[PDB]
Amino acid sequence: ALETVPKDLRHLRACLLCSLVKTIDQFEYDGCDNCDAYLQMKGNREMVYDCTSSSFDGIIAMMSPEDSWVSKWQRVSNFKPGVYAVSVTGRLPQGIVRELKSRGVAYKSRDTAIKT
Amino acid sequence: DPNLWTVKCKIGEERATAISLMRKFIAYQFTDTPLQIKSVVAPEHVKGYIYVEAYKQTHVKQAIEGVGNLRLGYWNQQMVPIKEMTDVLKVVK
Amino acid sequence: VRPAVVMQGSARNQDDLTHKLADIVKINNQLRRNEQNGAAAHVIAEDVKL
Ligand SMILES: [Zn+2]
Repeated sequence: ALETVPKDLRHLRACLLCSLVKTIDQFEYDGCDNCDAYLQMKGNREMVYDCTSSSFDGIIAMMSPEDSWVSKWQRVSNFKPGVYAVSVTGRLPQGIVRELKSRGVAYKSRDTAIKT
Repeated sequence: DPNLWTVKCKIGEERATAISLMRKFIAYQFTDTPLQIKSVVAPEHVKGYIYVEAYKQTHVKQAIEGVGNLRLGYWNQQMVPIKEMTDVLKVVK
Repeated sequence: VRPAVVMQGSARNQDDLTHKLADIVKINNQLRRNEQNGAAAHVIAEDVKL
């Protein structure tokens, strides 16, 4: 969906749960295309800031997750087409991790960077 | 599984070029000339080219046709060695 | 062996060997940083070729 594509290069953020990359304004207007059913950040800039990070490294433009090795490596093959980060710095708040777990949504860190 | 190919890109325009390529794919996805590439990666510190995942180089050429930033990458794309294929997504810190 | 003589004006002109060693040191430093930090080794390859 075109609405999913980042509208510009300013104030990009990456979802800490799925690594989808969009602008802060796009997260506010539409939420996360993948996680918004669970995170419900649409209409709440603070929730967007809680679930997304401005510190990320690299991006991956994933269009056909069902026919890509990259999507398997990145564990995004079940998500919607969109722009994703290679690595995301940060962690979801403990409360959000706990609620996800209580709702059957497991959280695996999207920080893939080799640290030292 | 498809392969990855390097494509020369205007330096500093890699992210913008990837975004243009997704907009192009989305525009053409319901046409009779869809893009057959599988992904594009612009690593954080790579300068002057992008990586495109596709099964065929010809699919890469067809996808990147008309993309000004890739005009110098239109005629030749280099295959990423499979043993080095995972290095494309490594982000050391 | 590579005297930097002044041209007709005052700017110090460098020798051809100096310019070549400068290019060598540029790519050498670039490759050294690309091996000091994980650079996917593709750039490392291209760098070694250059
Ligand atoms: Zn998400």
